[PDB]
Amino acid sequence: DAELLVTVRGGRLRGIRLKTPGGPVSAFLGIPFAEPPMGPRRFLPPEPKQPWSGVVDATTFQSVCYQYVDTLYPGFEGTEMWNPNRELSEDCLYLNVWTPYPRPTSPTPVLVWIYGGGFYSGASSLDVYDGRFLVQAERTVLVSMNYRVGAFGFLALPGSREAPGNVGLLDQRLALQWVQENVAAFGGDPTSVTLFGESAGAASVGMHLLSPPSRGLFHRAVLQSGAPNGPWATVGMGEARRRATQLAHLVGCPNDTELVACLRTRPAQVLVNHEWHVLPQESVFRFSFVPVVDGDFLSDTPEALINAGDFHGLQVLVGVVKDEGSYFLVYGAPGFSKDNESLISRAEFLAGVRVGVPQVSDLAAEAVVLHYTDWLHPEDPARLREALSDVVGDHNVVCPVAQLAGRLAAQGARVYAYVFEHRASTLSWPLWMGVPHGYEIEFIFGIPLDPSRNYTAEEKIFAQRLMRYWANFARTGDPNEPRDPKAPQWPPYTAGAQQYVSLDLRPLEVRRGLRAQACAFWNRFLPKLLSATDTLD
Amino acid sequence: DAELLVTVRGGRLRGIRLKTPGGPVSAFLGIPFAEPPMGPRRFLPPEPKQPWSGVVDATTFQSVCYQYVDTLYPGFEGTEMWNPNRELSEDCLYLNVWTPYPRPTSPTPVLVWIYGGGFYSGASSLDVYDGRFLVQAERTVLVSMNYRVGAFGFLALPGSREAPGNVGLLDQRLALQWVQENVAAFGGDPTSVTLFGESAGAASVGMHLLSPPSRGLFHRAVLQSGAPNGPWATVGMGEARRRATQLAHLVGCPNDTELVACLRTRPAQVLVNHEWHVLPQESVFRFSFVPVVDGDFLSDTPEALINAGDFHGLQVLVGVVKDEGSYFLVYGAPGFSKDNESLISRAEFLAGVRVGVPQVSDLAAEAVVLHYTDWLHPEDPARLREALSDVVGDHNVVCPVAQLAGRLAAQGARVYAYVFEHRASTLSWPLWMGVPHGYEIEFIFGIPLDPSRNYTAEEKIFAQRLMRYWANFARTGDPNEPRDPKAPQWPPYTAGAQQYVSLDLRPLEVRRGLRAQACAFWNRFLPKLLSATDTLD
Amino acid sequence: TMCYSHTTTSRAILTNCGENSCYRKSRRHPPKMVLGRGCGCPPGDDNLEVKCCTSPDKCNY
Amino acid sequence: TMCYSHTTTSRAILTNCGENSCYRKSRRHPPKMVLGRGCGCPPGDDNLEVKCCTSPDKCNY
Ligand SMILES: *[C@@H]1O[C@H](CO)[C@@H](O)[C@H](O)[C@H]1NC(C)=O
Ligand SMILES: *[C@@H]1O[C@H](CO)[C@@H](O)[C@H](O)[C@H]1NC(C)=O
Ligand SMILES: [Cl-]
Ligand SMILES: [Cl-]
Ligand SMILES: [Cl-]
Ligand SMILES: [Cl-]
Ligand SMILES: [Cl-]
Ligand SMILES: [Cl-]
Ligand SMILES: [Cl-]
Ligand SMILES: [Cl-]
Ligand SMILES: [Cl-]
Ligand SMILES: [Cl-]
Ligand SMILES: [Cl-]
Ligand SMILES: [Cl-]
Ligand SMILES: [Cl-]
Ligand SMILES: [Cl-]
Ligand SMILES: [Cl-]
Ligand SMILES: [Cl-]
Ligand SMILES: [Cl-]
Ligand SMILES: [Cl-]
Ligand SMILES: [Cl-]
Ligand SMILES: [Cl-]
Ligand SMILES: [Cl-]
Ligand SMILES: [Cl-]
Repeated sequence: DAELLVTVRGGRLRGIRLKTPGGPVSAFLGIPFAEPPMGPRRFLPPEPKQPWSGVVDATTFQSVCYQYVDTLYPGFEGTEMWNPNRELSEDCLYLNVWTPYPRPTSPTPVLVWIYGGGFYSGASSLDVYDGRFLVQAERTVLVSMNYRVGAFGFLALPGSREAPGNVGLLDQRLALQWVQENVAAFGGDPTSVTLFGESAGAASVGMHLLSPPSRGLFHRAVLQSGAPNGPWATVGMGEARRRATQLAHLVGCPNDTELVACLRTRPAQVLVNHEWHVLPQESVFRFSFVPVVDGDFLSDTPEALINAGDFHGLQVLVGVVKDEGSYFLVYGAPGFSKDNESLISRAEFLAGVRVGVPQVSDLAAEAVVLHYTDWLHPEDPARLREALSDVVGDHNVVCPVAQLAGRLAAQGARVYAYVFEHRASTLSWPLWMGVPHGYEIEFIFGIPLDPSRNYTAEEKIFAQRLMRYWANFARTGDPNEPRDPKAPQWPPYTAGAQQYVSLDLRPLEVRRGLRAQACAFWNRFLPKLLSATDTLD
Repeated sequence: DAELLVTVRGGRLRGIRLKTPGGPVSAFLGIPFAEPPMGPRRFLPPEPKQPWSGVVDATTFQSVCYQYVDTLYPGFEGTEMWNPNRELSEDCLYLNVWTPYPRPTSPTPVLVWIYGGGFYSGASSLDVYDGRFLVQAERTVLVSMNYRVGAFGFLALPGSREAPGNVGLLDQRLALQWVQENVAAFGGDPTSVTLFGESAGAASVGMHLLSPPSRGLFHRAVLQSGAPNGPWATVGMGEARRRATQLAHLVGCPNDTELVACLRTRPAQVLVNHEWHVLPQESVFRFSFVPVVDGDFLSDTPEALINAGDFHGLQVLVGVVKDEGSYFLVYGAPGFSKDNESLISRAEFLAGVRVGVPQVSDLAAEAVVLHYTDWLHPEDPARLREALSDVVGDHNVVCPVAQLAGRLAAQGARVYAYVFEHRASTLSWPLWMGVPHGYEIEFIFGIPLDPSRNYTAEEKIFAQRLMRYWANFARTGDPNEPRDPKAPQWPPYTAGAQQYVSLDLRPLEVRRGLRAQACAFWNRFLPKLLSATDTLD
Repeated sequence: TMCYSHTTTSRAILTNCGENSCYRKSRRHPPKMVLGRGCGCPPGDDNLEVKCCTSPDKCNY
Repeated sequence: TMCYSHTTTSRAILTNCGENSCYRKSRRHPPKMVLGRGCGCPPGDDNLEVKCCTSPDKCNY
């Protein structure tokens, strides 16, 4: 007790003590930071929570933002694990603060977590996002918020005052402002705030980097397995109103005002029911409602900004898992299921390329096939398994991240890059998938420390070691111990040398080139090709 | 003496005894096999030499076919070495026979050599083509002929009776017929005749394979560093008359009859003077007068025939040197000379691609650059040296040969493939060039055995070993000793497994894949691209 | 037959379809997201794919 | 100056150009085949490139 009571600009809160092997932590869960975006407020940017009388109960996570529930594999941990765990509500804008015990004296550095989930799903309450071990082990303040997803967060009628778009990102910002204002109340230091996210979470982080109104809300950024310049991460204005209007028609609607008005009368579930129809189609790793390049939140396309931007005085941590593309293949690519080894024919391969690489000329797929085929072993199913897992991996993640990493480093920032290549012993996906998208998190958050879970000894160490890396970055903008020999040094990623480290149970190992040959195809050459195939219509 | 006298269908000959370390050999040099293609016979297919009274002196090589003399590097062995050594004449259709001493009793297998020289140059009299060591060491009959080159051999006005084209190949055929008729006179067995050539020489061999009127003139084929389906090896009918007419206009000429009539009045040297003008331009590894796809000698394009052809009952030996493209780069590519290390800038590289890969869309060069660039080291001069040496190498040689090799094997033939990767200690080209085009020959012909030359001990063995390989193939259609353990086995090249051996001072080593990834670009993908870039005009 | 049952916004749960069939609604094209499961055989469409079954039991998985 | 001298169909040979200049005729574009060398400075053309020199001696190499 004693310090479960805390007062913030808005009012009083009552927290809860979470138990860790190492010792206790103070958690404050479900703090209202916005006026619930309901009724007329649906699709509208968030308004700051008005102050309350009384003491708000913050001993438990508040409802998850209204989202689609992934049911592909009924009763399967690997998918169910990211499914909503609290009740589902539009009234969902609440955040959470973890802080050491006893509350630190001098202000300590703050980590802010933005979850991913393709911009259509996610929750701060997910078991794998428990902040208790990270805070206890590296004594820092941990904050995570819920932000609106799916249509409720990103449906946009560009230029509209009733549905501006990007409001899910706006939710993230409101919370970051809340942090400037209130984190000192927990021993948090608003002058040292680091952003870290995963996937869509990472792509968000990357957008706060590129949106000036947010630049003064944080000082450091960590992007894990994602980036704003990913092909799935942003949609154009033309495209966005196409999708919103499709959804409207699908739901019986009905002038942008009367369109959105009508839209606001429909039950939340009716909207989610029709979410997946509005997708341009024939694709894996694509989502209906994502951030728009409206000229507002982002003034140009993430790529355009990254190129012009000056980044001096910034430190960024970027990384990916070893097999990014693997699990997405079970959502379409012919011959792929989790319930066998997905040993595809040369013919399922050629068909999958069209899936894993949406709307792209015929000549373009040839070019992919040209690159990802081992011409010594063109028919080897196992080889064609990994190949398509790389096509999807590199196109959607490893090459957008590596581009970014190089553009930042080259333009003022100090960058550190990693490849996470260790498969959880508890992993519940098939072995062919290797180290899949999103399975470095449980380690970063030190979940292996939880004794009621079945991780190995070396692994419990691994997470510790890793948490140190993250903590050292947030404090200093440099992951490797302030001064530690004979420990291998994690050098900064640069545009030329291109150095990164491989996080696994072995000590740090330094590699050069983040899929450097593959990315030259995706980044340099492919766009020169599409430019031409398009002026061939 | 004793057996330097020999009589052939045409008349009597007097040969000469050549000395070898191992012992003597009988040579018969400069045997007329055609009526000299002069005056009205210029550009016309060869007529069989009419029989003579008396005894023809065959103790010395007859004049080299009228050709251009390569003077790039005055006083430089490496180029001068392939220059004409006998006087230069149109009256040049003579052949040479080497035979063991004493003349074998039972009929022995015959090797026939067709020299290369881009179809614009060459001579059977070149020091490096001395047949004495091969005949002495493996007791077989060796025959080589001169064939017309440049315009005198290949200028074509398709459909013309006065200049049909392909007559240089016709010269080769006449000689092969001469061999059926007369080789028994030397202990030669007309039922066992193997063709072996190099470069254009190899490309010829490959055309006798695809020209039915020649199929009954030989039983085995060895193609070294060349192939009929090379981009430089054949020209179309439209193109050919373009070049012949350009040459005509250039020389003041003037109806195909009066065109060729006039053409026939010009001195030989006036014709050679203007040979290199008629080239479409901006290219290395391209030549003005080469075989035409006229529908006559070849009924379709070498590629078309190779694909349809049935090849059961055939044995072929195919190979290349380790660095095919290297020396050609000094004939244009910016930054390349033999007198330094040709460490090019990234910018000379990009410019060279346009040279080493003639008339090809912009998007196409990008695609080359995409493949041949190490994106870990895009500016490394040494790396860009080899890269462009491979671009030229693979495009012009290694991929046309490897395609052929795979198509043959797959369609009835038994194929054996090699990579020659040993640099002559006597080599006179710079070290950056490695093992360059045409420098396996001196070894095949066992020239290192010549004691007045400065080869090492291991090398003298190498040639011996190699000559055995060739001899074993000619006799049996299989290079490795009839029955020899524990000697590594040279397996047949097949379309799938793609096995080859690496001929060097080490024992046979078996590799899979003849530049398999590069060739998939050149053979599979590039043509799909050019198909599209062309329907973009 | 004991079959899976849920909506767009709910976890999968077992249910007694008993007499008659089960269905598995999903996105016809990639991504083939599962949109629901229950008792019966409902029409599909351009975007909706419905897979029906009766025998295997929890077959609409 | 002692310079190189030859034609399309002959080996290169040294010669006394002495008073005045030397030339090196070649194919302007790749392949840049050398077409001749001798004394003087002769016109070139679209296809013919002529490089002139006087000082170095055997400079038309
Ligand atoms: C794996 O299972 C899926 C669905 O049952 C199917 O698409 C595929 O044929 C299977 N792969 C095999 C049997 O190799
Ligand atoms: C090599 O020599 C040639 C001709 O002198 C020239 O093109 C090139 O600049 C030289 N390379 C160097 C100096 O690196
Ligand atoms: Cl608990
Ligand atoms: Cl109060
Ligand atoms: Cl749960
Ligand atoms: Cl737009
Ligand atoms: Cl730029
Ligand atoms: Cl797309
Ligand atoms: Cl294919
Ligand atoms: Cl410690
Ligand atoms: Cl700092
Ligand atoms: Cl490496
Ligand atoms: Cl790579
Ligand atoms: Cl001699
Ligand atoms: Cl007589
Ligand atoms: Cl000589
Ligand atoms: Cl034609
Ligand atoms: Cl075919
Ligand atoms: Cl060409
Ligand atoms: Cl470039
Ligand atoms: Cl022996
Ligand atoms: Cl036989
Ligand atoms: Cl190998
Ligand atoms: Cl290769």
